[PDB]
Amino acid sequence: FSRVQIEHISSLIKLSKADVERKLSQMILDKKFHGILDQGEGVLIIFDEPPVDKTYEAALETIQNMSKVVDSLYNKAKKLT
Amino acid sequence: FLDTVSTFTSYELMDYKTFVTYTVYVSMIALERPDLREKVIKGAEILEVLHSLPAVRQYLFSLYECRYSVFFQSLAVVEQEMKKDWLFAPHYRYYVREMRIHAYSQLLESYRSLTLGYMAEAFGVGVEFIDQELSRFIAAGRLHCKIDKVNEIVETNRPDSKNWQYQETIKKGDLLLNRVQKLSRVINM
Amino acid sequence: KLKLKYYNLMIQLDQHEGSYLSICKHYRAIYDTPCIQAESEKWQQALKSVVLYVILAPFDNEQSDLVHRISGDKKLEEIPKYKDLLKLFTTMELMRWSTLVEDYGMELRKGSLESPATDVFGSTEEGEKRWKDLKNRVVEHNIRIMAKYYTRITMKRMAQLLDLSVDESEAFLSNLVVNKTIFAKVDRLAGIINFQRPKDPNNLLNDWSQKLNSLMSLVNKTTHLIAKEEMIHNLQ
Amino acid sequence: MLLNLHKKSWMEGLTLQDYSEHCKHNESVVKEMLELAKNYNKAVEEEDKMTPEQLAIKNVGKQDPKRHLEEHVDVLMTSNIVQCLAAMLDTVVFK
Amino acid sequence: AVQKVVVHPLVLLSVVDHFNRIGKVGNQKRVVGVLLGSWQKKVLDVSNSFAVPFDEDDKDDSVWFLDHDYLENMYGMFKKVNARERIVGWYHTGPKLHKNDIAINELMKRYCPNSVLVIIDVKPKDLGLPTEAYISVEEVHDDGTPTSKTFEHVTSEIGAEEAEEVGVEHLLRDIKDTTVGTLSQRITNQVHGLKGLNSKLLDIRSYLEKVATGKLPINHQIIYQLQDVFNLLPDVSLQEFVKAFYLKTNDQMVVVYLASLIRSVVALHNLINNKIANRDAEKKEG
Repeated sequence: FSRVQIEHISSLIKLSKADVERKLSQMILDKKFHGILDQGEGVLIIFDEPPVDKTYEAALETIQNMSKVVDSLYNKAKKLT
Repeated sequence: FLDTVSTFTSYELMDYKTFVTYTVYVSMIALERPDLREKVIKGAEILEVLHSLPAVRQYLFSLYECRYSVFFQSLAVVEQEMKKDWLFAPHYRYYVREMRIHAYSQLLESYRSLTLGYMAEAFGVGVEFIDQELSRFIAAGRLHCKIDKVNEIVETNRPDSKNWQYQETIKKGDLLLNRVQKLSRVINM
Repeated sequence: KLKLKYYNLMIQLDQHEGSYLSICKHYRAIYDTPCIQAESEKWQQALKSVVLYVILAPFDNEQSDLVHRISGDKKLEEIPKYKDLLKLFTTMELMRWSTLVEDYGMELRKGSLESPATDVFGSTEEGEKRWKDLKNRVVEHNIRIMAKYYTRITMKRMAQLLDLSVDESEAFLSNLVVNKTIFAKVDRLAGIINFQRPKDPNNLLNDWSQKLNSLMSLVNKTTHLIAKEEMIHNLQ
Repeated sequence: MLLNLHKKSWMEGLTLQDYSEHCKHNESVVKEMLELAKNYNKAVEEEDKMTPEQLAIKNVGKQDPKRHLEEHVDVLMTSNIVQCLAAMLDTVVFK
Repeated sequence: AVQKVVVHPLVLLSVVDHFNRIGKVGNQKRVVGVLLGSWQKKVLDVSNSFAVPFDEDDKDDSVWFLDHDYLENMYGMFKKVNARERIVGWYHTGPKLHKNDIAINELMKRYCPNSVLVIIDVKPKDLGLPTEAYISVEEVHDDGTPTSKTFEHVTSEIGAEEAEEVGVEHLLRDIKDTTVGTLSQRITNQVHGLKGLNSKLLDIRSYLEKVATGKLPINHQIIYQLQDVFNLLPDVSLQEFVKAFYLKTNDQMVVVYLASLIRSVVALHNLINNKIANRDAEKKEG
């Protein structure tokens, strides 16, 4: 269950809320646990939007395509001088 | 420098303790927090030579302890050692503000909506200090976030999963297509 | 046919401690002995004992067609307890659990056949185990339809619909969600809890392939429209 | 007519059905083959960015080109199927 | 029963060339012959056929006859040379079947368990894939009338195997092939769209015309239910259909993003390499 209260999820894990909030947030620090907690109302919500794949393809192309035009700087600026 | 103690001491390696300070000072920046404690705490051979000097060891275990009341004092001793060592002069200016965003990265990531009253519980004192401190660090470009007061909401954020996701296309494409626009319009004539 | 009678010895071992699933097909194996009989009380008590263990076994895809194999027999419907047991299974909906206690509390006084009360309520600890199991099966039967219909629900309305406390709702929702049969969302403090839904790509499969799966019937509209049109126009 | 009879293959079965079957699938599981096409984007174009640098090393064309040309332009022609047939939804849904 | 049939161009031409046979002598009525089918599975396939001389009086519009000796020994001829071929039914050129066509199938039901009759069209005009397929079945009715036979429509598709592909694929010599990705899909957007407009138009014109003239009745064996199926989905937003909108917008994101990526790659390679070989050929020769 994504959205859950912190006190009764600490009742399922049988632990105090202080080190439940800090360990769960430590799991968010590890990125293995997708989600975040809420201290104000004592809520914990899980949400994810995994795929970056298209940005990886884009960046891989264009970032190297910089050096591509740098490689064309050699030939096309050689005919000038 | 992951080899650590396997280099022992040599005339070309100068003082071995200085080499230990070189690797332990540089391992706190680009290394992840679980990877940081995996290097220093889980490392069997490196742990003793970093234990001999309490200055950096205090900064290592307090960084994992997350206490912010000893940070700038331990960073003062670390920075004082950073000033008097050669080749470290150009690199400390970014190294410090990087330790700000390093320690504040685990400060905000605790809760999406954080009550600054809970932050001010044990700080000594963080009521009005974290307001001007973190803000002036946000204005610089370190750990950008939107925090609210008198509503007592520190909202983290901003993932930047929309603009920055598609931004590299147009960003890189700006100078990319610019650099091909030069070579296109130069020749012929 | 003594080897077929040894099954009645082995049902004590399979039903003894941890397996309510092993009695599924094996209680149908002991059911073949009354088929040769030439018996009355043991035959009729075999019909009820084999039809009343459906609650014992957990819900599974095999349990559906299982009770569908025994459903439809001319000898089985003679018992009103089978009418109630079938009433809750088919079409589901809702029935007060106290009424379920009324129909399942009279089976001790009912009989004729005492064998179902001997296997279920004959033992105190096993009877109580099947009381809480019955509670978990009827609340899971409620969750099964409700979860497919959520969307969302409220916590207080769940408490009055399930006829149990809110903490018992969280307990039954806890051991059902660790079974990963239904992925839920439960927050009691705000009062808004919800079950399902996909949780799909969803931008391609759900929105695209399903909408234009209805456009299959939209482009097939005129095709079968003119068909049935000509059908009713030709015969009269 | 027998010309159009075999043209039912590449045109459409009824001249209506098969590309109304392209309105049946219609991006549906057709993004799965776009995911394999964008896997052909990553695959073919990660070795396509190695080509122009090598062209600067060997000075220049080895004749060549690898081809490694066109391709996903056709995937963008299926994107013309995406924009058109989905723009039909405004006509389908409204009246 | 029979779901769909595969009509090759060979059987269609085998009816149409016989429409030239009796068409040069004329005059009225239609070309009727015996259909040779091939049943590998629930999907039906057609390979060969043969046509028999047929005449039908109008007087007496219900009178019909065929030559059984022609059906017998020629089936003995075609089964001999090809053991896979057998008669699955008969066929006629329509264009619209008169009520007498039922008894023809009822007579040849002794030859085949289920005889599917294929209406065909010798002159292509409208609206689409030619011919038609009707299977002989008894559906009775929901009104419980004494069982009567209204032939159910079987969807017909055109296909081939190997040699039948060779002949026609060379015989086209007409339009570009395909071409894939450019003209293909958009011309299909014209044909399937516009022929779908005039289809339901003329079909809804028959919906109102049959109510205006022709009653009884045709309203409503299926009129009330079929028309309500038209009223099933209007179907507009609010709400979730608004979510599908910008979700579809989020779907076009990736593909057009990839489009700009191919633009950068195609422009990079082609422009750089062409200008290289261009400036080099000019500076070396000049």
